[PDB]
Amino acid sequence: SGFRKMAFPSGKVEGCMVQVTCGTTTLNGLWLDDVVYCPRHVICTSEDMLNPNYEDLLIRKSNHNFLVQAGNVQLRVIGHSMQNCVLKLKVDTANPKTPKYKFVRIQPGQTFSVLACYNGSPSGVYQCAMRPNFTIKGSFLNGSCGSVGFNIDYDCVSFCYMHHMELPTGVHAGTDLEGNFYGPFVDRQTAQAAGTDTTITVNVLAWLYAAVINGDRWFLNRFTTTLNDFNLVAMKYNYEPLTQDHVDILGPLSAQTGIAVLDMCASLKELLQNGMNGRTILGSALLEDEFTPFDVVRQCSGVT
Amino acid sequence: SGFRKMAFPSGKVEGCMVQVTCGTTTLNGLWLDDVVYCPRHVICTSEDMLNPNYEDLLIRKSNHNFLVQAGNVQLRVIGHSMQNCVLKLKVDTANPKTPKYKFVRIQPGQTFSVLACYNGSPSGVYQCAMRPNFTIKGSFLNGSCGSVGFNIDYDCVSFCYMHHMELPTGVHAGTDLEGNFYGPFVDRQTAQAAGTDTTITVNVLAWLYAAVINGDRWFLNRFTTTLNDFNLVAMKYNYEPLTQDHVDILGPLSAQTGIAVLDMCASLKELLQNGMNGRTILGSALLEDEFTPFDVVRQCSGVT
Ligand SMILES: *[C@H](O)[C@H](C[C@@H]1CCNC1=O)NC(=O)[C@H](CC(C)C)NC(=O)OCc1ccccc1
Ligand SMILES: *[C@H](O)[C@H](C[C@@H]1CCNC1=O)NC(=O)[C@H](CC(C)C)NC(=O)OCc1ccccc1
Ligand SMILES: [Cl-]
Ligand SMILES: [Cl-]
Ligand SMILES: [Cl-]
Ligand SMILES: [K+]
Ligand SMILES: [K+]
Ligand code: NA
Ligand code: NA
Repeated sequence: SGFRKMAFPSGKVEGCMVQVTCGTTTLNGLWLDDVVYCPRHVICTSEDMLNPNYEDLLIRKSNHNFLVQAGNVQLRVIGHSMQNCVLKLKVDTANPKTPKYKFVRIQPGQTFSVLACYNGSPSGVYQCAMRPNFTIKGSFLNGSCGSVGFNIDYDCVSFCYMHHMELPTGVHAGTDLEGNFYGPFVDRQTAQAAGTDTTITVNVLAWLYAAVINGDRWFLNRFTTTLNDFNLVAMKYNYEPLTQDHVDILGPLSAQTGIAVLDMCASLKELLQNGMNGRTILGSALLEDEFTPFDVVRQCSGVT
Repeated sequence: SGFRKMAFPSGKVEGCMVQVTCGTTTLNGLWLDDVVYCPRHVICTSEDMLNPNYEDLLIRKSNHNFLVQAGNVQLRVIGHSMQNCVLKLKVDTANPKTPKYKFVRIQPGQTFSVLACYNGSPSGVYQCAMRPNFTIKGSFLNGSCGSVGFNIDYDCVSFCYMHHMELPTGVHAGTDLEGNFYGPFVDRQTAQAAGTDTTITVNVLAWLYAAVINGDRWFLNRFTTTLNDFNLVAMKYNYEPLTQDHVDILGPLSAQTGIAVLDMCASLKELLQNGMNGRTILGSALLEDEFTPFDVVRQCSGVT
């Protein structure tokens, strides 16, 4: 038993990280088959980043202006093109460690593992949720751009995120692997708002079920509620509305615990109104919303 | 910026996990050079585990009674021996993916990454601290034994933990890679006490410095204190005593922030006495003690 925020094993993705340098700017690239993917602001100087015209900047760059380094070795860049906010560098060598992979655009509320890298080398791995406002709460320093987010299913890596920038609130923003930002953001160093960050209600309920599965049961109260009545509570607290789709997704955890989803909703309502009175749930004094129902099921069933 | 619990990249350790089966019992083994390391209770039936005589049980086992599987392939077991609570199986093939490695016995308060595995296959990675009472708060199900804890320095994996059991409190216990338990525990399915779990004071202070580095400063008060006066506070709350060795270890974070260590101690004292009044520090409503000063420095400096 026990319940922990846990990332996927990172080995398949470590084999795909390279270093990309253009002029003075160095960042990380993702090397799959004979293409290296990286954020297009690798072509910017510090001044450019304030207000970049990426088309005009890129037109001054040739293949040989991109230095791509895999460990000790230089890759030869044989072509380049910009797709939305990502740059694709064609190289003369297919990555021999390319795993089976696909590119996915993930939904708000879903989670993924970040392999944080600097200079093409992995530094650590942690789990993030795509928030409903399309930001993530990561840990990123200068040089971390091009670090990627991913999920594993069996032996297929599903890449879903590439890191580009930090917002004034300290949260993080990036694109899918087609270079399209999650959220309303642009890759320019100007102040940008993500708007109200709402709580992923279905995830909090999955985490409460995780707490019950692991013996934490003090917060279970004697009430039930309805969906419409709960959502009137939910929206007062900037929680996302709960739907029958969410109820069904929670079905298996509801069955494991014998706790109806609407019974758990009433338990959540009283936590929202009364707080936790200094108690803890799974070692936290906040309600946690970055575990999906699948995250709870896979952790509590030993999926490999 | 941002601060997250993050594990080391797991790729070097994934290449060392195998499956070990003896009779009906299956668990994980660590394959380095021509030796596989695993918990000795792989030789027990369910009944044996209640009160095992490991010497007598092992004497009924021959090399061919240990099935060791690396992916699809069987390894041939050419010898075996018990070292404390671990079994060493000599195999006829050196692991071609053996990384540079060593075995270390870690100190209470230090952290490490767990690569949780089932059936020889990695399932996820998370960070743990060796608590002062020599338990860890992990996430482990049946079949997870032989999962290992490790740290990376450059390209050397330092293995420090192998998983063996769960205590009645839900915390976890295991050995170093020489098979010696951390703590007073024995590998028998009988109720065992770990005793009072005290808080890793130097780690809480490192985490408060991490909070300041990342812009969280509301808890800084106008007081200072002394070591002896703080430790009178510390011991009332089951915190570990703070020493000049800890002060010096915190030196670099103290310098980064301009906050004297004893000033931060006085800030901690008021948090201990008054609580957090519903505020949060680095997104937590508890004081976090599973980040070492080195963990904070390495995260806040981009070490790879
Ligand atoms: C890519 O490595 C970088 C990641 C920033 C590093 C600071 N924390 C991060 O997540 N991205 C940028 O520097 C980005 C470049 C623009 C052309 C989009 N600019 C940026 O994020 O400005 C915010 C910022 C905050 C704190 C320090 C530096 C920049
Ligand atoms: C090795 O896979 C296993 C790990 C236990 C799995 C339950 N959670 C764990 O961490 N170890 C044992 O089953 C251990 C074997 C003895 C010979 C030491 N026994 C054990 O941990 O008993 C506690 C327990 C708690 C909950 C379920 C099963 C066992
Ligand atoms: Cl665009
Ligand atoms: Cl965490
Ligand atoms: Cl022993
Ligand atoms: K209820
Ligand atoms: K102070
Ligand atoms: Na897209
Ligand atoms: Na030892």
